[PDB]
Amino acid sequence: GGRIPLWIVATVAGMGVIVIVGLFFYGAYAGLGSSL
Amino acid sequence: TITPSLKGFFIGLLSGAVVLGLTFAVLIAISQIDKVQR
Amino acid sequence: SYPIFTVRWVAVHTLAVPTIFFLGAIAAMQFIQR
Amino acid sequence: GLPWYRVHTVLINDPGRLIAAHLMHTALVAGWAGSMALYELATFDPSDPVLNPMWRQGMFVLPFMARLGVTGSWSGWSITGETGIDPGFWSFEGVALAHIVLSGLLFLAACWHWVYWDLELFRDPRTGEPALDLPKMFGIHLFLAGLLCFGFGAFHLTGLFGPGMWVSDPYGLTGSVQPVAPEWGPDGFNPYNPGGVVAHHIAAGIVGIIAGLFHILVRPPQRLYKALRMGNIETVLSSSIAAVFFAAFVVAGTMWYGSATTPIELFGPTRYQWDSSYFQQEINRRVQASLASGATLEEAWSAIPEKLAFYDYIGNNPAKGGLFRTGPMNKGDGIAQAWKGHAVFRNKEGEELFVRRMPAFFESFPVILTDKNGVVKADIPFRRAESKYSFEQQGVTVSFYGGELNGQTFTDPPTVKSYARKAIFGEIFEFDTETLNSDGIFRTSPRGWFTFAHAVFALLFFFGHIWHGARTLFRDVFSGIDPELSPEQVEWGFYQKVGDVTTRR
Amino acid sequence: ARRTWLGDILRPLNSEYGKVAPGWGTTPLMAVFMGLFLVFLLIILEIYNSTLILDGVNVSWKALG
Amino acid sequence: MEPNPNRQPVELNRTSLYLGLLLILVLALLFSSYFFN
Amino acid sequence: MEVNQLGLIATALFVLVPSVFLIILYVQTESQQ
Amino acid sequence: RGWFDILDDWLKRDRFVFVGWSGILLFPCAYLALGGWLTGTTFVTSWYTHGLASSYLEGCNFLTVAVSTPANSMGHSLLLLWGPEAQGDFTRWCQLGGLWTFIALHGAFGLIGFMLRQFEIARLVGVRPYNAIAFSAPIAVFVSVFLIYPLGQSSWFFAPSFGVAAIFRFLLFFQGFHNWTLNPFHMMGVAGVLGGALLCAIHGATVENTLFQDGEGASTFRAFNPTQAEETYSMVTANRFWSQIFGIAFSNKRWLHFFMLFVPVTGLWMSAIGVVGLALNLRSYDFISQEIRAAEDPEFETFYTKNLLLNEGIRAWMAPQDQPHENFVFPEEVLPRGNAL
Amino acid sequence: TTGERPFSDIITSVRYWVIHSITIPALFIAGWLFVSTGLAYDVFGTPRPDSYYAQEQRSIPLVTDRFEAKQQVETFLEQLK
Amino acid sequence: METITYVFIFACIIALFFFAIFFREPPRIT
Amino acid sequence: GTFNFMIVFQAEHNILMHPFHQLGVAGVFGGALFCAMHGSLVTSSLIRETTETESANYGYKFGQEEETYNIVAAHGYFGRLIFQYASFNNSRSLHFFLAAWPVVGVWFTALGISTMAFNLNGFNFNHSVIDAKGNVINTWADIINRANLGMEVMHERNAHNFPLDLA
Amino acid sequence: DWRVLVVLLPVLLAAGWAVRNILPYAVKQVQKLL
Ligand code: CLA
Ligand code: CLA
Ligand code: CLA
Ligand code: CLA
Ligand code: CLA
Ligand SMILES: CC(C)=CCC/C(C)=C/CC/C(C)=C/CC/C(C)=C/CC/C(C)=C/CC/C(C)=C/CC/C(C)=C/CC/C(C)=C/CC/C(C)=C/CC1=CC(=O)C(C)=C(C)C1=O
Ligand SMILES: CC1=C(/C=C/C(C)=C/C=C/C(C)=C/C=C/C=C(C)/C=C/C=C(C)/C=C/C2=C(C)CCCC2(C)C)C(C)(C)CCC1
Ligand SMILES: CC1=C(/C=C/C(C)=C/C=C/C(C)=C/C=C/C=C(C)/C=C/C=C(C)/C=C/C2=C(C)CCCC2(C)C)C(C)(C)CCC1
Ligand SMILES: CC1=C(/C=C/C(C)=C/C=C/C(C)=C/C=C/C=C(C)/C=C/C=C(C)/C=C/C2=C(C)CCCC2(C)C)C(C)(C)CCC1
Ligand code: OEX
Ligand SMILES: [Cl-]
Ligand SMILES: [Cl-]
Ligand SMILES: [Fe+2]
Repeated sequence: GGRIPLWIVATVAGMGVIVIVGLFFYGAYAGLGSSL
Repeated sequence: TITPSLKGFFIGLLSGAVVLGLTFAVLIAISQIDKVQR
Repeated sequence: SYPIFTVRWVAVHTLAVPTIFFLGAIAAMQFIQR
Repeated sequence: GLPWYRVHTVLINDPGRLIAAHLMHTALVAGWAGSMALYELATFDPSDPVLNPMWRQGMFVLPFMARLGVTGSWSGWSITGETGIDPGFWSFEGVALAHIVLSGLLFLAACWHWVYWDLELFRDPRTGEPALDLPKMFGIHLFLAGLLCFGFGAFHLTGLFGPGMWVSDPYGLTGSVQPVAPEWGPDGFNPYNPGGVVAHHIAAGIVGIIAGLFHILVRPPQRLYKALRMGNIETVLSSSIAAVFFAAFVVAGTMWYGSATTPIELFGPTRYQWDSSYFQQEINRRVQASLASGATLEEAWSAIPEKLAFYDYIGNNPAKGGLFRTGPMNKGDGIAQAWKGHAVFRNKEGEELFVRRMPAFFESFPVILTDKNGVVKADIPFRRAESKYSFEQQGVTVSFYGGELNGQTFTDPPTVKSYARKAIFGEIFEFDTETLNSDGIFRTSPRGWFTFAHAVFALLFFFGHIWHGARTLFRDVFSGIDPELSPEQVEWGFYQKVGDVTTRR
Repeated sequence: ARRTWLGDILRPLNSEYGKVAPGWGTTPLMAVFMGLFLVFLLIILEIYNSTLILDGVNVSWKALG
Repeated sequence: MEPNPNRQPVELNRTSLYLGLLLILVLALLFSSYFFN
Repeated sequence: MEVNQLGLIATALFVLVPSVFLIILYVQTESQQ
Repeated sequence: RGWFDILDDWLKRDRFVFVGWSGILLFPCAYLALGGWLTGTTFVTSWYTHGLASSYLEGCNFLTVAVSTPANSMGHSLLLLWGPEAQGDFTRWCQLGGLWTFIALHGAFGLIGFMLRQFEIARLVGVRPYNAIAFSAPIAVFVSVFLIYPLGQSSWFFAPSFGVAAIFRFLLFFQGFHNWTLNPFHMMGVAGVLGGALLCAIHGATVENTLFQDGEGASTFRAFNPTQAEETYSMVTANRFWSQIFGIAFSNKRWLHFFMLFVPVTGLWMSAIGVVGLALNLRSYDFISQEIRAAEDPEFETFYTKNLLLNEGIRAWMAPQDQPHENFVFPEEVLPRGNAL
Repeated sequence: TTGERPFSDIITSVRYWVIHSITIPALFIAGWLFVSTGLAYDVFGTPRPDSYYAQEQRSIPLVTDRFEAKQQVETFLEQLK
Repeated sequence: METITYVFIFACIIALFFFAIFFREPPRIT
Repeated sequence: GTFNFMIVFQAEHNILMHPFHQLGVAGVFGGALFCAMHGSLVTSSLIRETTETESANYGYKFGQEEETYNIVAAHGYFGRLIFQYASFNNSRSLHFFLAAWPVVGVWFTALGISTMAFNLNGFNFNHSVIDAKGNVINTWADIINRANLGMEVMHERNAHNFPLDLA
Repeated sequence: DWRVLVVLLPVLLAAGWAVRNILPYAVKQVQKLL
């Protein structure tokens, strides 16, 4: 009902974006779109 | 006579009808089930 | 005593659902290579 | 006091002075038509409808008089080139005089209505209050509009009782005012069919008579009267403006793309006729037909009417102008005088070579010659040092067939380059540049100027629709919101249905 | 206010301010004509635009010959 | 016949004058070049 | 420069006519109070 | 108490997202114009219409991805999915640029929906509809740029493609081809946009630095109450400041906020007009008096003549790739080029 | 304030995360397979890295006709077969 | 005459500046 | 000359592809939008104090103690045009928002010009996309680059004796 | 073809999993609507 502290949802969620964006940035250097 | 593009016209015409009809069917229903008290 | 399914529910899921689908296809794309 | 931007609101509940202002506007508009026509007549040169038609001369209203059948001057000329005619009273000049007499009679009528504003006619007999029954007025005016739309189609356009309209062939060469029979089938909705214009007005004329009749006899539903504030003359202005901008977009587009009512002999060609080499295809069709039929080059080209070759020239493309380049097209490239002939380039091997034409987009364009296959074989180079396609190196020549230069060949590179530079404009003409002291820069056509104005005006009228529409629906708060609005009506959840206190919780 | 011969004649045409039919009236019918006129404008637009193509409707200058 | 009751006075204050003049003068100075071309 | 000669009448009227309008309405505003 | 009044009741209920009658036009179209863009920028190419790649799937990033316009060969075709060009083949539709018209038309009707929404919520709440009116300026920009411009032109191909870099390309098109910076309607738009940003920051900072001390804390936000009837800053001190710093200042709070509406709305309207001229290539490209002196007098140089050389470079160097359908071939020796570069 | 369930009470709620730790990753995987299987390439007609040009070719398959455009891109595509 | 026209308008704006500041309607309270 | 300056800057620095110029646009479009939004919303909620024949502006007297619009009513409208929580009910946060947004964005665009002075230029994706053979597959960035080139080669056409314009 | 079922399976289970987990509470809401 309010069992998860919200600060927790926010750090996991936040790290979740950080991960996926860093994927998208790693791929600018690898594979399609890298100039190589 | 009855050309391909005229066949297609009626396809588009009749599809727009479905979408509008179905859409307003749904909307009349919900307004009937969930009325405001008053 | 709230409802679960609302107009709101629908708008939210209209955007959320295909947002993740997309984020997964785009993820796969970083590994495509020529 | 009234702010400046609200002075004319004094007419809102004064039907007579409203009629007086409307009469004065009408008087000024008829006045303008008359004066524009007289200025045009004072400046029109009718001696050459081939290379100096009205549309090169900056004529704006002439072509609308010609479009409905006024083609002649009391001076004896007509715009078709016939000399010796006699148009009766309904000459260009007589049309102009009419509109001025009209302007003057309208001006007096306005004086009378401004002074005698307090006509019993305008008073509601029950309450004594100024009151206009707009629903019935709509049906009356609509019914008149249908009679006129009907009669105009039924009599003027047929030639039944009137002159017809301007028609022409697909290449604008033999236009004239002719009666037109209606086209009742599906091809009457083809914009390029003039019989559909006849059918339209007869058919819509009856619909407007019938609907007119409906709108005089049947009262509006209570639901609609309330929703559209039909006691409020500003609702009629809101919807009336919306209609006018709907119609201004349409006449803008048919002018730009072209229809049966924007003929190219009155308004000039379209840009699209240049995009698609429309006149060039047809010219080539004729030179090949002349030739298969055993004509020489000189003969096949000499067989080309100048009027047709003058269409095949970017100077008459309406999309080569500029916003502050003013006046007629003749002020720019000059007054056309003669066709010089069709120019033919051959390299030193004898390949025929083709100057690549300038596109409407480009103020400036390079000189590049190609073979029938698209392979570049010559150009005018910018950097000379590594140049390999110069006219000098390739030995490009120009020979002329038809026109003033027919049968002449030039070989000295500067002259050849000279015609190459004009060749990118299409067909090559000799211009008079002293007479108007022409500055050599392309102007647009009346086709261009009319589209521009009506597309702009229409957009601006969209905002007038929005302003006066808002003012009808929100008249009750024009001066401000209710000073005793309370945060319960505006806070959330207080009412199940927004703005409706009967749904409190 | 000023009476005039022509005013007395036109008098009944400006005589029914505020008169309405009850309730909804002819609105359902109006709506029909509206629906028709729209489809008819679609056809006209799509002919001009060349997404509707009809036999013997050659949408071009060449349709003046 | 009675004098017309719909007449109102018109007002333009001094700030509105200054604003209007500024508008016209700046407009004149933007377009003057295009009029001379 | 070889410039448009109506440029001058155009600019003058562009300036004068709206200006005189504003002035006329201002001065008669002051004459009331 | 009929079915219409029942449905009106349900549409107009107070909920997390109000719906209204306008929601019926707005929401389907706003959602589709947005799904169209996200769909095409992720998966769809520009190869056959443009010779360009334009999706994430193809290797483009967010700056280069775009839903591009149809090939110039389509003219102004509506490109309906079911129409003569794509014949109902969803795959061919995409490849012909059918998503361009989809986005632009549903977008156009969504914008109508939104302006009607502003009308509907303003009537139901009892405010004046000036927000709706102000939104007329966005609409006029949209319709003039994405609809009217290419309708005056040879085809949709020459409207803006929906994409970050693609719109950059469009800005440079208008410099090289239209010399749009010279155009007095763009300049008024520019004055309107910057005038607005200026008004935005200057009015926000003035309020925040003429605040009344209404609470004890260093954070001055806590001490406003949305129902207070008292002005929360001194209009009087703010007036004396700007009078003494700048010479003039506002005295009327209503004129001030109306001016904030007026300035940006007007500038956008002026630029819209200017683009309409450009639909027809009715440019403010040249000053004739300049060209006649420069032709005759090769020592006469101005920034005006300098920038038309730069436009000349832009046109020649970008035309072949930016308009593949014209098969332009400019041999090296014909490209305009200053010394060495 | 309008009777839906507050957002902050949903995403800390245990029943919420019970459903969503399945739905969110199932969707992220669905979208992956859409690319990894090559389907997205075929739904949309998007060229693969090996099918922009044909081996010795350097022309664009630019569409150039309005009513034959379908046929055009199809012809270009058989020139890769 | 072009030069003259441009300078006259500019000059006028500077004089309008002058009156707008020193000859404003003075703001007055409550 | 302003226009000359901004053309040459693009050929030499790809300022459009630079993020700090993108934020300046965001600041300057966003500023104009918020100027119109705030001006229309206050203007929409003026309390009635005048008649139909007068400027509502006369409803405010300089130095009056009361506020001249109803912000609760304005919140109530814009809240519903979007949703309740994307709209302000506190005037101080609202006016500080108006201040901060265009100021910050223009700090960045000024920093962009200041840092492209040391030739740290906008993103370059010229030929970033290639096929399996290794062909270039153009994007819109390459089109931009072509326009940029036309600027490069023409600007100050007589002033360069060597192949690179290094300043 | 077969790739389509691949893609579609996770969405279905996400539906079935959310379906079964929420079913009891979703029924009370429909009853409550009179
Ligand atoms: C007594 C009648 C009369 C006649 C015969 C003419 C005749 C002429 N006028 Mg004049 N004119 C008149 C009155 C008249 N005018 C008045 C009263 C005015 C003042 C407004 C003018 C102002 C005027 C101008 C400003 C100009 C002319 C011009 C012309 C010429 C071209 C007309 C043309 O193209 O119209 C074209 C007209 C139309 C396309 C109108 C169409 C009407 C639209 C579509 C509205 C439809 C709405 C309707 C209510 C809905 C109907 C419902 C339906 C179901 C029935 C022609 C010589 C032109 C000219 O050459 O001047 C020298 C010109 O530029 N006239
Ligand atoms: C729809 C209206 C219309 C149209 C399309 C035309 C079209 C034409 N006229 Mg005609 N004309 C009209 C109305 C019209 N006229 C009117 C009302 C008059 C009386 C004033 C005349 C008087 C007239 C004369 C005396 C002559 C023409 C001529 C011409 C031709 C070339 C004109 C030219 O170079 O324009 C140039 C246009 C421009 C430079 C564009 C000006 C637009 C300005 C900049 C807009 C103002 C902006 C505004 C102040 C911004 C502030 C807004 C913000 C603060 C809110 C062309 C065929 C000429 C011709 O060739 O005749 C043979 C000619 O000599 N016309
Ligand atoms: C048939 C067209 C039509 C008619 C009859 C009206 C009538 C009215 N309008 Mg609307 N309006 C229209 C079109 C129309 N409008 C359009 C197209 C727009 C968008 C531009 C507007 C925008 C508009 C606004 C924003 C406002 C009005 C207001 C009003 C009222 C007072 C106007 C006044 O005193 O002006 C006085 C104007 C002047 C003293 C000088 C104006 C000079 C202008 C700027 C240049 C003149 C151009 C020149 C004369 C040539 C004519 C133009 C050309 C189209 C022919 C009045 C009921 C006002 C209102 O609602 O008050 C309640 C108001 O605030 N209207
Ligand atoms: C409800 C809002 C809405 C609006 C305003 C639009 C508007 C549009 N859509 Mg979009 N669309 C919508 C919802 C909407 N759509 C939805 C919900 C979907 C998802 C299914 C789509 C999916 C979609 C696609 C896939 C495409 C469009 C396209 C279009 C455009 C062309 C439509 C057309 O020609 O209509 C023609 C049809 C009508 C105008 C309907 C008129 C209804 C008539 C009057 C009733 C006839 C009834 C019948 C004859 C009576 C019974 C007969 C008997 C047999 C029983 C247009 C901009 C096309 C586009 O963008 O092209 C680029 C396109 O390809 N739409
Ligand atoms: C000093 C710099 C400067 C400034 C301040 C401006 C200012 C302007 N320019 Mg100019 N420009 C400049 C330099 C500058 N320009 C230069 C140097 C060039 C090179 C020639 C250009 C080239 C140029 C072009 C080519 C055009 C402009 C246009 C404009 C106007 C755009 C108005 C607007 O907001 O449209 C933004 C768009 C809209 C307001 C449309 C509606 C937006 C809707 C509401 C979108 C809603 C979004 C939706 C919610 C979903 C999005 C979500 C998704 C992204 C995640 C504005 C007046 C345009 C113009 O004049 O328009 C008429 C135009 O086409 N400019
Ligand atoms: C010698 C010669 C010839 C010199 C040559 C010099 C030179 C080249 C000149 C060129 C001039 C030139 C032509 C310029 C043209 C400019 C141009 C493009 C014109 C724009 C025209 C136009 C109509 C555009 C349409 C858009 C338009 C309406 C924009 C208006 C912009 C505008 C005026 C915005 C306001 C600017 C601004 C600084 C406002 C100050 C406001 C101010 C006093 C706020 C202070 C303040 C804040 C508060 O918060 C409170 C509370 C109070 C109380 C308060 O007071
Ligand atoms: C009285 C009388 C008479 C006479 C009459 C007359 C003589 C008249 C005249 C009239 C006229 C003679 C008129 C005219 C008109 C004009 C007009 C009214 C105009 C307008 C204009 C405008 C409006 C414009 C605008 C503009 C400009 C200016 C610029 C550009 C843009 C524009 C277009 C906007 C008679 C004997 C018969 C009878 C008895 C009485
Ligand atoms: C009331 C109203 C109105 C008006 C309306 C109207 C005016 C109407 C009209 C209407 C109309 C007037 C209609 C029409 C229609 C038509 C149709 C719909 C037709 C169709 C056709 C077809 C589809 C055909 C087909 C074919 C072909 C083509 C060929 C072969 C054979 C066939 C047969 C198959 C308005 C808007 C103002 C608004 C308000 C209200
Ligand atoms: C087209 C079409 C359609 C439809 C479609 C749609 C409706 C779609 C949807 C779609 C969608 C609905 C999509 C979505 C997507 C999403 C995404 C893709 C997202 C992304 C995001 C991101 C990437 C972000 C990140 C970030 C950053 C960067 C920073 C800030 C923060 C954040 C974290 C946010 C249909 C069926 C009718 C058919 C026809 C066609
Ligand atoms: O001077 Mn002015 O602009 Ca900068 O880079 Mn090097 O330098 Mn010149 O060239 Mn590019
Ligand atoms: Cl330079
Ligand atoms: Cl150097
Ligand atoms: Fe404020």
